[PDB]
Amino acid sequence: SKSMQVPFSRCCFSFAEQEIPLRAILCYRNTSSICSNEGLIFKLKRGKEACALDTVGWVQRHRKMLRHCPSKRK
Repeated sequence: SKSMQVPFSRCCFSFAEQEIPLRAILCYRNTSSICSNEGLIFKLKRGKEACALDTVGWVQRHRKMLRHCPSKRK
C-alpha cells in the first residue's frame, strides 16, 4: 500500500495515431523510455491522458501550439 506509483503508469497499447484534434486534447508531454521507441503522452478534457509516440506528425501541430504540461499532479 502506497508503495508503487498510482499516476504516470507505463506506456499504452492504443496510442493517438488517429487524427485526434486539439478540440479533444489539451496538452502533450513525453514519457519515460519504458516504451523503448519514442514514448509520448497527452492530456484531454475528459480528465485523463492519452498515449503516443513523440514525432508522429500530428503531435508537431499539437506541440507547436501546446507545450509540456506543468507540474506533475492531476
